[PDB]
Amino acid sequence: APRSVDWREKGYVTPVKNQGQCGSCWAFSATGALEGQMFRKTGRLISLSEQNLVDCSGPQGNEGCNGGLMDYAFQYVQDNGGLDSEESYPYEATEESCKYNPKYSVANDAGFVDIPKQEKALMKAVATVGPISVAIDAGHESFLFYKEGIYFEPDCSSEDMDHGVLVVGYGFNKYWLVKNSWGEEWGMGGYVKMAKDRRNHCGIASAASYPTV
Ligand SMILES: *C(=N)CNC(=O)[C@H](Cc1cccc(-c2nnc(C=N)o2)c1)NC(=O)c1cc(C(C)(C)C)nn1C
Repeated sequence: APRSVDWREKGYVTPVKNQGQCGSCWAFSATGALEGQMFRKTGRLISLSEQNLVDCSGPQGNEGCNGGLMDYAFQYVQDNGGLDSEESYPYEATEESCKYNPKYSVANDAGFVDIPKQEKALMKAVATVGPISVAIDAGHESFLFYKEGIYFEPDCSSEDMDHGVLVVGYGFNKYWLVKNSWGEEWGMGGYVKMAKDRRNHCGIASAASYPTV
């Protein structure tokens, strides 16, 4: 693992998206992690369908706009044998019936991995595998109103994490490079430098995973 990683400079990452008012952060988180692992194996970056996850991942456990888990999404992809592109299956910030069509699938996986709960373990996964799906405690107006700098909230938890995002790299005092799903208008062009190697700040390590590809 090096001193800094930016997986964006290497093709693994698509633009920042906006979840609307739907509470789907787990679909975005999970399509981003699948995005860069699909890039890894195939060398083509393709936008994936967050709506497909929202309408269809119920059987695995996700409650659409009421909530979900990244882990359950990858597990949908596995069980169902695919995900659709965003071309074919566009995002409507709304829960509806499943309109999956294999004739338009472009990603798949054989399950997921749960990274041990350590920041040293998180660093190394990011360093070797790609961007990783994580879950942090956004539950503060501080995070909501973040514009720029090394985000560090004095009263942030390490145990409960309410919001699933994407670690696309890290840098250097030191920071995790985090892609959110609240549009490019939020924070730093949609990204937020989260504090790194500080008693598991905002639980970023606590629940990191990625799709087996
Ligand atoms: C986003 N706008 C709304 N947030 C959620 O839906 C969160 C995201 C989240 C938080 C904490 C962990 C995870 C996650 N994903 N994989 C893993 C474990 N390796 O952890 C995702 N969702 C929840 O808080 C949530 C959803 C549920 C279900 C669907 C099981 C009821 N339970 N929780 C706690």
